[PDB]
Amino acid sequence: QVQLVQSGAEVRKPGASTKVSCKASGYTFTHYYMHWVRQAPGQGLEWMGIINPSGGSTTYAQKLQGRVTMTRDTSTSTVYMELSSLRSEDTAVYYCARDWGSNYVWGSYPKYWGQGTLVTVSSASTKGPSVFPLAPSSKSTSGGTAALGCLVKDYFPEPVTVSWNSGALTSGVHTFPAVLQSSGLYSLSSVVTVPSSSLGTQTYICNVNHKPSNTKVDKRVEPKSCDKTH
Amino acid sequence: QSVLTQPSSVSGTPGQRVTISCSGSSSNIGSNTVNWYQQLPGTAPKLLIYGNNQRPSGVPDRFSGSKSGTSASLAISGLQSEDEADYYCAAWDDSLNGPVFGGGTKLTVLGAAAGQPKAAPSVTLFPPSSEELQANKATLVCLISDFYPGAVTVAWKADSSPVKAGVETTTPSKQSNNKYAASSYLSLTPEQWKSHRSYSCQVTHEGSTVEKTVAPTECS
Repeated sequence: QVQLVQSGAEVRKPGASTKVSCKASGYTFTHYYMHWVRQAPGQGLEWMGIINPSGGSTTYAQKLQGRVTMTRDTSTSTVYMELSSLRSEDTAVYYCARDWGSNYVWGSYPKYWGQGTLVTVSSASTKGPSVFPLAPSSKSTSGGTAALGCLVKDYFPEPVTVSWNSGALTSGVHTFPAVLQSSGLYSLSSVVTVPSSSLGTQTYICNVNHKPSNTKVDKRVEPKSCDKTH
Repeated sequence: QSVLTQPSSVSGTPGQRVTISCSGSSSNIGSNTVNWYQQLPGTAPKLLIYGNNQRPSGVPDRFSGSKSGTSASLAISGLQSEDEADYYCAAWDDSLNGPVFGGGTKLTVLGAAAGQPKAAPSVTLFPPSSEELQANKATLVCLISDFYPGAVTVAWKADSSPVKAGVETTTPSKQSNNKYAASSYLSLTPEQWKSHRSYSCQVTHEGSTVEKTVAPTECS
């Protein structure tokens, strides 16, 4: 199947540039145009341009002409988009998308979309989160459950991901959207509901990633010290 | 400002038919075929309709597209909760010599027409971790889930007295089960956490309050 894997989230200061990559697989790379489309937070889709991986010819959106550059490497099946002289208004999720299969630029349209790369342009300072365990209740009752979790505190900018036990634990996980505090920093929590009877026998680790700051934390969440049962 | 014009919002109840308009000009929709994309929350767009009225494999027949002059329309019959998403029309524009998009329509799916039952929020309140306290900080975390309709207000108490300073609360967000969630955070100094018998998070929903309380020396 067609697969498009993009590079990770980025943060930039105004005036800087950013280069995003899109690694393609599952089809003959040089036989399909690649589009780029961006979406500012809460806003609509904006086409940025298109590149022919055969030969490398490009057509860019008129509004971006002069500061966007698309390129490709046919040996690694990777397409790149570089945007320069960044401003706050360039904050967006940037998508690469394989064309449907047109043999002409005219009438091309994006069909298979990558997962997107969030690029935030801000003068504010980047900050990686602190991660704290949210310990489960010490209660012990037959068939009982307990909530345990991780607090991902004070980061900027978005986004953050949280998994549990490397993605092996998914049942009963609820990761909450972040709050944006008056400080300008975000916080979020992820909680898992699990059997109480087995607390202390099961290992629970939250894997937190904040790519813009290259922060990666894996925090063990254990029963309370005061818990005499688990 | 987008080149094609769509309503910002459309809503319907489960089971009904809704339509989403897309108005353009002779240089785009008037001359060229229309595509539609569906973008579920937190995901990339997927192609929903191409060539005015064609469905890619996997897209159900209850999605249908049409075009008439310089306008196009997406109809969704048998509306389902999972259809809640942003929908975008698109077409080639001969004048601009490139693909153009509509501004997007957020489709919301309401509760059952015959009346969706109220659901009270479930509240979980965590005290500050030992780890955070050792760093000379303290955060109480109030997690609110499974409520309907999707509106709550949150109040915090130190003992029995209101605290407004240090409170940060999210907007409500839709869960996978179609109920709603939110969270609220209370920032305190470790000394403040020590200085009261307890703190409480009080969630009010449709006139009823659900409260949780935590204390610095208990073992809940």
